[PDB]
Amino acid sequence: ELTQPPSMSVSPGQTARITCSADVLPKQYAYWYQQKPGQAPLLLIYKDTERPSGIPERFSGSSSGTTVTLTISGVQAEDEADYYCQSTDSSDIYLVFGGGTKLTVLGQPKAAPSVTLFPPSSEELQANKATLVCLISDFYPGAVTVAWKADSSPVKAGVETTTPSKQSNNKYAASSYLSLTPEQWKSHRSYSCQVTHEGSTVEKTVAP
Amino acid sequence: KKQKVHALFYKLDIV
Amino acid sequence: QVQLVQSGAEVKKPGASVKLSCKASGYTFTDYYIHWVRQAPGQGLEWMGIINPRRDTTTYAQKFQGRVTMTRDTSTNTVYMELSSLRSDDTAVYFCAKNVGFCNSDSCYVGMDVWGPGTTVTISSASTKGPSVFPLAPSSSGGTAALGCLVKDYFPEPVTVSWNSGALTSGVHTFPAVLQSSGLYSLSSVVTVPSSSLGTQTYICNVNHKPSNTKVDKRVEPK
Repeated sequence: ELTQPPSMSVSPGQTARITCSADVLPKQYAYWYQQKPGQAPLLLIYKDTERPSGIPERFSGSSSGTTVTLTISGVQAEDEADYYCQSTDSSDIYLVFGGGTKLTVLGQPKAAPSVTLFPPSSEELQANKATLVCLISDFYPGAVTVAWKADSSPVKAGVETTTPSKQSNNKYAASSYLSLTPEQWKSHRSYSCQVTHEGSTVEKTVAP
Repeated sequence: KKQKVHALFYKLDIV
Repeated sequence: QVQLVQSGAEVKKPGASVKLSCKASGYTFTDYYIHWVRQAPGQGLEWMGIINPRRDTTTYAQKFQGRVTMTRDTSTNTVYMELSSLRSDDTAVYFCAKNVGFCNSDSCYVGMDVWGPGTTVTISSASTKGPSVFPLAPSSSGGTAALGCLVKDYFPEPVTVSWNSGALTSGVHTFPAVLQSSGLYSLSSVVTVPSSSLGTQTYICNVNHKPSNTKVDKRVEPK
């Protein structure tokens, strides 16, 4: 089995060194691939050290004993991605991938979330349903917690929240949905979506 | 010392 | 140029089978092996197996022996991968990839030089349902105001949302959908516009859910 670090951070311009290790590597060539979210992997390095046409020289590969190393020089923001080593098993027949290494390029400015909260629409209430919609965008880093309240009291039931996902501007977004009956909605003076990010909270309130 | 003829070759081109 | 074209997204119920296709072009099909590799959501790459289209021979990873079948058609330069008795754990993107080297008695290097884009396979017990669409009307955010559309309880992904039939592009943010415990999806699309245009320009979200062959146009007006 092939072991590489799950994660690694580096600053722009620095050099990244991703190592992958296994007993079988002295006898088996390795291959390095880059994968950006939602894309097909891209071959960076083959036969331990050879770089295909189209891959920039910033990427190089080396071998030493039971380790192989991918080196990225002059790391740029666009090198943020997962890097995978690949070789063959001790069976000498079956191909195996490493777990992959997520490369984070430091320097993204922190950013507090913007929160929009929508109450149930008229149409939905006529259909005898009620959904509150809390939309959370433009935050970095990509971790948030969402808490819902009705009239000072927390609400846990009927909550559905996405995982944070990266937007086109490299900040993150998430959404949370609170499902209610029209009777609960009309029963309280207000409802609130509270979004916590890096020890601070942004809260929106709606009312029937 | 790196194996240059992969075992999959013999498994797959044998019939 | 070498290109690999894969069949579109599949949605299956547990216990079913799925047959994926990989159509190769730009090189001599019978000179190179084809790999299949899969990647479950958020996880790493896992090799499934390899087919040699010249001799129609195969080898699969141990965990897939017995439930994968790879076949090929040289008339159309196509490789197929069939996975049986699908489980929730089989939800993944499935890639095909061309072997990097030409293999003969003097040399055989086994890695992937060109990858197909991936076929998404989703295993779920849910049944196809078009969305219910609702307006997210703006209210009271300086010189700009947020209005949106809620796209509730549909299955499967994807849905597309456009505004004013595609004319309105700037300020549009369609959020990733949430998968509810009911097995159905919901998402929201919100567009940020100048606060003065409310009352002067019209705003219509066009929801398109091809898997159910439904389109919905919903006008979003202030209340």
